[PDB]
Amino acid sequence: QISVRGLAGVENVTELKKNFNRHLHFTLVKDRNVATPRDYYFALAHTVRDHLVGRWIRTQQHYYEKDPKRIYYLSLEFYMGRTLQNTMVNLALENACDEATYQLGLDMEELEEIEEDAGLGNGGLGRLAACFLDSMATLGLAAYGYGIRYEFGIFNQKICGGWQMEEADDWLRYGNPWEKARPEFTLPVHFYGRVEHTSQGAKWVDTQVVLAMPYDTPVPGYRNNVVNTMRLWSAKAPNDFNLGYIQAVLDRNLAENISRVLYPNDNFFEGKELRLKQEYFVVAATLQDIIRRFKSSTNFDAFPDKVAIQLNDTHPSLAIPELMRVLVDLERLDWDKAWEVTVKTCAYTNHTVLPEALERWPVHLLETLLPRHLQIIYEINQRFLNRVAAAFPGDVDRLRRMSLVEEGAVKRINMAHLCIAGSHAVNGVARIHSEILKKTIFKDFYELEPHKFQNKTNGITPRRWLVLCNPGLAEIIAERIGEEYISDLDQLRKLLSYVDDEAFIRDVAKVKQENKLKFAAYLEREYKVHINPNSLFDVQVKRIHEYKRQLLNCLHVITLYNRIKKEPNKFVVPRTVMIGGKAAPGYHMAKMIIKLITAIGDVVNHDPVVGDRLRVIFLENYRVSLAEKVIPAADLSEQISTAGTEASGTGNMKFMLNGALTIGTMDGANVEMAEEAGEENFFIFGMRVEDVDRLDQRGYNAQEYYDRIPELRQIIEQLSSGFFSPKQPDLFKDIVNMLMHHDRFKVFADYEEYVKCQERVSALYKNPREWTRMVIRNIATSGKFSSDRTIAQYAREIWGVEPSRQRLPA
Amino acid sequence: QISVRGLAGVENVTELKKNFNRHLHFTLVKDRNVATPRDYYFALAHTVRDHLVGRWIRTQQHYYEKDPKRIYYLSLEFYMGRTLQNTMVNLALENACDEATYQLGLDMEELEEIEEDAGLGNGGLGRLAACFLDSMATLGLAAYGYGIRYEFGIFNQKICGGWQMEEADDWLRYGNPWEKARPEFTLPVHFYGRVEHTSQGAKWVDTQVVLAMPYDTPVPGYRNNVVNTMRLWSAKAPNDFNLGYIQAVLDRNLAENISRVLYPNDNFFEGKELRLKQEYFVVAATLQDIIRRFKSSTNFDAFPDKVAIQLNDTHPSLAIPELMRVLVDLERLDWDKAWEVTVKTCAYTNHTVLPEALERWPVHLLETLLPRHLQIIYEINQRFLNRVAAAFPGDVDRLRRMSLVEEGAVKRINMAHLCIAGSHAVNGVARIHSEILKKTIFKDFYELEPHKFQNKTNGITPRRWLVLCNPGLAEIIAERIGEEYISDLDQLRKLLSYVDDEAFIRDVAKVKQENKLKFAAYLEREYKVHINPNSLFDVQVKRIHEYKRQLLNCLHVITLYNRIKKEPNKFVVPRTVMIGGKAAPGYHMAKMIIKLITAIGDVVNHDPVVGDRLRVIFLENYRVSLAEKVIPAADLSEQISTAGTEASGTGNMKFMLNGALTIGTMDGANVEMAEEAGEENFFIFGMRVEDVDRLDQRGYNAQEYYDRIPELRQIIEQLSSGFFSPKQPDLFKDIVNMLMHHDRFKVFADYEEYVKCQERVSALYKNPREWTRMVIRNIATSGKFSSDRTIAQYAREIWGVEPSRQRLPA
Ligand SMILES: O=c1[nH]cnc2c1ncn2[C@@H]1O[C@@H](COP(=O)(O)O)[C@@H](O)[C@H]1O
Ligand SMILES: O=c1[nH]cnc2c1ncn2[C@@H]1O[C@@H](COP(=O)(O)O)[C@@H](O)[C@H]1O
Ligand SMILES: N[C@@H]1[C@@H](O)[C@H](O)[C@@H](CO)O[C@H]1c1nnc(-c2ccccc2)[nH]1
Ligand SMILES: N[C@@H]1[C@@H](O)[C@H](O)[C@@H](CO)O[C@H]1c1nnc(-c2ccccc2)[nH]1
Ligand SMILES: *Cc1c(COP(=O)(O)O)cnc(C)c1O
Ligand SMILES: *Cc1c(COP(=O)(O)O)cnc(C)c1O
Repeated sequence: QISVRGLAGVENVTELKKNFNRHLHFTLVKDRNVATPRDYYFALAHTVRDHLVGRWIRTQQHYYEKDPKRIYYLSLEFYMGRTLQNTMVNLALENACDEATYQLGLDMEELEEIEEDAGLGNGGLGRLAACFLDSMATLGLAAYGYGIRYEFGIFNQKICGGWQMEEADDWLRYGNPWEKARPEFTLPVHFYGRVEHTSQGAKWVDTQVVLAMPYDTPVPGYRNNVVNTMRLWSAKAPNDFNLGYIQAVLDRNLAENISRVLYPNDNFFEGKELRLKQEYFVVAATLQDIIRRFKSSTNFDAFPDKVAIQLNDTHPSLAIPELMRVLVDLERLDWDKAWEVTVKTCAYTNHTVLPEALERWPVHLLETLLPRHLQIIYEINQRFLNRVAAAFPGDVDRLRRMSLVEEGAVKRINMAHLCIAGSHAVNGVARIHSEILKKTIFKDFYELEPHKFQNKTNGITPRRWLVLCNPGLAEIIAERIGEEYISDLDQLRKLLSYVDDEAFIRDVAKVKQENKLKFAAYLEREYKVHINPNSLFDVQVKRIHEYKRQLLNCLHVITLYNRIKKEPNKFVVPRTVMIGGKAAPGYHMAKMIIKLITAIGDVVNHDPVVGDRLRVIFLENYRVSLAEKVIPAADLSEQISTAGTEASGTGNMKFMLNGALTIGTMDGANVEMAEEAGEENFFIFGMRVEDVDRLDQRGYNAQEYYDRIPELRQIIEQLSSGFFSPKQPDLFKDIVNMLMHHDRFKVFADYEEYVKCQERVSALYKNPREWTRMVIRNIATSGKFSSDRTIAQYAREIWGVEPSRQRLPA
Repeated sequence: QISVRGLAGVENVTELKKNFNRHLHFTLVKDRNVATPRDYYFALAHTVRDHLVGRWIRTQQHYYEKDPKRIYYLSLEFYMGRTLQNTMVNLALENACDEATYQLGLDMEELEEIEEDAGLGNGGLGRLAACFLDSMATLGLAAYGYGIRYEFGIFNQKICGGWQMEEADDWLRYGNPWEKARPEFTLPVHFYGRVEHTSQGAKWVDTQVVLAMPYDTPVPGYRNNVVNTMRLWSAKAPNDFNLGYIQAVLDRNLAENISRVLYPNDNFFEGKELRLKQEYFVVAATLQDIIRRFKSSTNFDAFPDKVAIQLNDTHPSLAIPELMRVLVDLERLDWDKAWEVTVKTCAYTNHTVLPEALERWPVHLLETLLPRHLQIIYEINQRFLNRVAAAFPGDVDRLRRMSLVEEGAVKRINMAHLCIAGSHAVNGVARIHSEILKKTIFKDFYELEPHKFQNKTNGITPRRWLVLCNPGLAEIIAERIGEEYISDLDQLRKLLSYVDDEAFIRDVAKVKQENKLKFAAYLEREYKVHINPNSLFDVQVKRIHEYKRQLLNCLHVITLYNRIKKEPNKFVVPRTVMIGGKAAPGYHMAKMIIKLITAIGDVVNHDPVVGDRLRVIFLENYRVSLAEKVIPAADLSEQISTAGTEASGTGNMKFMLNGALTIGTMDGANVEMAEEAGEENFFIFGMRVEDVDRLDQRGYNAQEYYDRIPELRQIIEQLSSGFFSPKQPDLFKDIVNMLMHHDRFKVFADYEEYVKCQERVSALYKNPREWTRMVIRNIATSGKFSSDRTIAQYAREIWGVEPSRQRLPA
């Protein structure tokens, strides 16, 4: 149908149809008369997978021969989403497969919907890893994603009576055709035990063994025939484990629990033993694999020339003392050599400054679980503090602040301090965030080792987040400027010379309207709710957090409602306000916010006087595949975190790419986005970082805002008095109390400026031509936020490898 | 190479080679330069499996169209062994695959050895089910095996210091290419709850739901293009199960434990809740499946015309009250109609008279777990006892004896009594056993309903147990009489006219010697032990049990040793005495017997004076694939159970088929075997059933035998004094004490006759021509013990279906 989806040659279509039927018969053991759409999806998935494996074998082969430097991306999360369409896009098979399935009387688009998301992530951090893998493959880097194959990913969210209920994401129920189990590369991982010191050095003994079995998933690059590997480890008990009999067999589950379930906390630290086991598990198995692959190139001087290990936050920070343990205890290098190798090999990306997200493991946990690693951590700390003392003699407070070990009732290890000490590069994820690291939480570390600290602003892959999710927009862009932009997104700047072209303005707006029609229809089919598609689509989708200020959005929504009730017969630009996202299961306040959102919806959506002028919709089970549907449909993107709290954000970039205007604070990557588009093409409001600091210095008094703003007072009175919860008048007392007395994120401080800025948005939406011209200016300057740019910067400035756009042979 | 292995056409070989490489590349994602033998096995297994699926789809299709009566074989055990070679044999692919693998530079025989046994059984009962499935498919019956897909089968046995250690049989580690998961046919199974009685009848409510997910394995018939299904259920938790969060997800294991592990007790009852859950699980899921398939033919009069359910012992006895529950509570038939249907549908095979093996479930278990089934069982009991009272008025003892509910401190349900009451046919498994059922344990039931009671003597499949495991013997037989005997084993009688043919005598003996060379070599390679292959191979392989009297064998072995030490320079026919088998993990006495066997070995095998005249070898990890190796190698088969205790035996039949002579008691199917071969061609010794009874009446005094037999006294003194355990002088005090004071199986009563009979065996072995002529007379009359004969009898006399040897189209 459309250009960017590739050729549909007669032979290629013929061969796909043939292989579809071969898989249906032989692989699935089905005849055509009993096959369900699920069977057809699987038959298609197996036929597409066949086109990967030649390239996969050939790529891994090539890396063995050429022996390039190898990048290992360690993360506890990889939020991959669906693989089928992305694989088709990257192999130029999408039109051929659509044609092939069409001739068999099947609609590929409905088969795509049957695929389960691989939800092995919480949100931004996990998705960044997935986007990074795609960019690494697209840029020809010999890169490996290493993580955990969780049996259960991020929970599926049901709304019941307006409350979040969680249910297990049993994503492997029907099988995963994309993965290949590799039981032959199973590795032992050790826990507990104790340390003996011999004359031959320290020796970790009497350990519990858990086996790590790898599963490999292909990661195809964009049209370059490169297929990299994501290797995910699964926990398996050894066969002599616990070996009355029956119970011993049943107790194998205790070991296999390690890989059972993703911890569902976004931007929050829960210090549980099972979590620490997960972190060591992925680190230990991965490093053995790294070292084994390295020894097929006993001299570790060249280790950092052949190996880069990137730590995705502190979650795999134990790679540092683990690498030391292997090099010192097993390989018998001296400490200083091993440390040189370790630092030159490792690099740390920080993703948050919120103190409740920082990993600080109690020493008693580490002492019990990983006694040798704790010894090595103490030794690292001592030698590090000796360098600090020598650089800053007499500054004993600095020594206390910089220590890897923090004192208190509970002694803890600060894993961020470990990462900084044991890495040659430390980077934040947007310019303002990287600056905040140097000025606040890591100021001491910056003063000692200024050279370590870098910025690598985040990005998103334009394959998934444009070509895949918004083909109509990709096509009209490709009509004017060609297809090269898909792997060189800076080329979107050429769209600035179409900002006054009437045809392009019309096409940009037509695609947006088509996406909105399609999403409005999707809402009606799957969740029985009617949406006016002529309304402005005001969307805030992201995990539910106090710092992300879905509550601020809620306050605007109730303001628009109160204004309509005040002057019912005045014109107002209609809006569909959509808010979606998961709350962590134990985050009480986040769960209350969801309940408030749906409670507002219950009042607003059923008021006859409102009509279709204002709808509030809670989008259930926000996940990667729902982001692919709703982001192309959005007009207004809500990026309204308190300044200084959102490290980067990446949802923000997805919306910019897909023709939505942004209302947001000068936080995270919003600052760079506005800078790229021009501030005049962005709805910027609220406190800057500097204003938040000033307000902290004198003290944040929310009562002041409540006293001075009648419109705000009315809302707080409505919440308190039971206007939004008639049967439970005091249901939201915790929310009010927090907003008045304990609001860390200063919701009221930004209320007035937010509502005024929202008025300017509405004014511009009344003039479609100028709205769409502003949209074009956004889309055209979104090139910087390609993860290809991000990865090229990692490669050149941290890993020391040159990226490449050149094709492997097919 | 050999005829019975089929044709190796040029095109057929070419196509297998092509598909081997296709699977290696696409399915396994391996190049030739990194493939291990395991990869090659898997590539072959996938290529052979491809030849099944057309026939599989076509067979299930055919049964949908023709709608024959369907046989459901319910068992908790299916001891399948390896599938690869059996599949090749039954599809006539063995020579083509051997040629195809040869041309790729691979030895098929070493690839076969990589396949794991499917060890979802303990011994005889589980193997009978596997043999039955093969025969059902070979005879064109529309038959389904229904069981549990245990993650862990019968434990792997290691010997450590002469003691059995158990380790988990992780048979699915590397994947099972033979199975097809069918998550789409997942069914709910209910547990716990309580019963409400409404006006609309009884209602089972507040239940815990466990999901049953089926996995299908093909069961190919012998060269008839019929492929039946074995459907095995796996336990899965529902996604709202337990739904703080993490723990709820981790607790999904509590439900999935149901299918985790096979209970490893042979011929013994352990009344554990997990076992009862397994029994209900397989019954509940299976019956829903039966009923669903039936409703695609609301009138249940025709149910028994379309459905036969065979109960493999009492293990799936809950099928009876479950079928009632569905028909009465859900389908709303009246009780008497439902009962008619149930009885006409169900049939029960008894497999043991040992009282410790009989399932007697405590009422408190059933009351908690299956409260509705207990109500139905009481109702069944009441109406049954009303029939007994009316037939035998005033016989109140009979009422007490026949009750399904037995009184005592603990009230129990006698599940055998339930099966008899709720089945139209009850059969034993060998003629003497079926007679014992009518004269002793079920005498009362026989008097009430004589028509129910039948015999169906066991059999073994000659595909696995001759063609597959002993190709050389199959070939020389096929040279003289053709190949038709493989599916019509009675044709082996034609071999009686070659009993005086010098060429055939020589070939029969040559094959035996070749099998012995091959097995002696196997022993040396895999377990570093040297065996004289000119010696007589005296083998006892079967589960370790007191009733099977491995101890009697031990006493003979020590007798031969003591005789050699007494007269060292006298000639003795050399023997390799091989004993193998697993002890149930909690069966202390069985574990001691293993230790005695290895202890005897330690003394005997290291005595210079003995030389290679006597070796005692404990065969480790006796399983189906080891039976395939050792049984063809055997000269003497030891079937030495106390008369009346071995229901049938099936090892006995395997040895008869493969050219071994039998030394045994008149027990189980030995009686019919001797009757077929002639008593003169069988080494029969010991008490008959009648003699055991007489000895019980007056009382078994073991001291009498110890006092009268000096040779026996010496052995008991050697055991007691520490001759066989020098470092632990009293190690075997429990064995001695049992033999002298508490021997239920009368080992000493048969000692004298056993040793004399063993002398006659040795005498005959000195004359090879006459040994081999006796062997021919055994092989030639082993036809009755084909499971094809057994299944044809089930089909005609119980199920009411006609078997067929005719081919489906290819
Ligand atoms: O000894 C060898 N000969 C040829 N290729 C090899 C050898 N060892 C590794 N390779 C290649 O590199 C491997 C990639 O997987 P890795 O061992 O995880 O790096 C294989 O898939 C081969 O393509
Ligand atoms: O509606 C139908 N049309 C055609 N074939 C059917 C239909 N329902 C069942 N079958 C056949 O019978 C089935 C055998 O599996 P079953 O449903 O477990 O008996 C399928 O594999 C089909 O071959
Ligand atoms: N909030 C930031 C986002 O601003 C950022 O865009 C994303 C990727 O850098 O990382 C997110 C992130 N930071 N910490 C986590 C985190 C911490 C602990 C567990 C799970 C996720 N995620
Ligand atoms: N001992 C008999 C054998 O004599 C018989 O050959 C076999 C098949 O009928 O069944 C065996 C058997 N009987 N009961 C069991 C059993 C009972 C409980 C659990 C597992 C197996 N197995
Ligand atoms: C991109 C993405 C996120 C991150 O969004 P932010 O607005 O940066 O928090 C979270 N969840 C999903 C499913 C995503 O695709
Ligand atoms: C046939 C068989 C049995 C049953 O043997 P008996 O001598 O009848 O107890 C037990 N185990 C295996 C592995 C078998 O193949």
